[PDB]
Amino acid sequence: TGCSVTATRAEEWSDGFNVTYSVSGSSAWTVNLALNGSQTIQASWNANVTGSGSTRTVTPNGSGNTFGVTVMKNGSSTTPAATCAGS
Repeated sequence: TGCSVTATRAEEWSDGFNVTYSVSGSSAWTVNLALNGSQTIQASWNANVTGSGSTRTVTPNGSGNTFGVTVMKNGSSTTPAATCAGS
């Protein structure tokens, strides 16, 4: 009982990068995304993620263990942090 979410860099440009976190081990998992600096969430897919501060609750739609969102670099091309928990 322990989801294993992972992070990775998919697309990228002089404005933001499409991060692609891959979850494997369980379907009912939750990956709390945490942008860095003033970064923000421009878009997402493969999972219902939302929020309004420095983190967004991500969730699997049923078969999209791996999600992907546009990290608004906003002066930061570093990948965000993501953690998961069994619940």
